[PDB]
Amino acid sequence: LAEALHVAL
Ligand SMILES: [Co+2]
Repeated sequence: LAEALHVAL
């Protein structure tokens, strides 16, 4: 979750 959102952003 954390990576997914950090890379989306
Ligand atoms: Co974080």
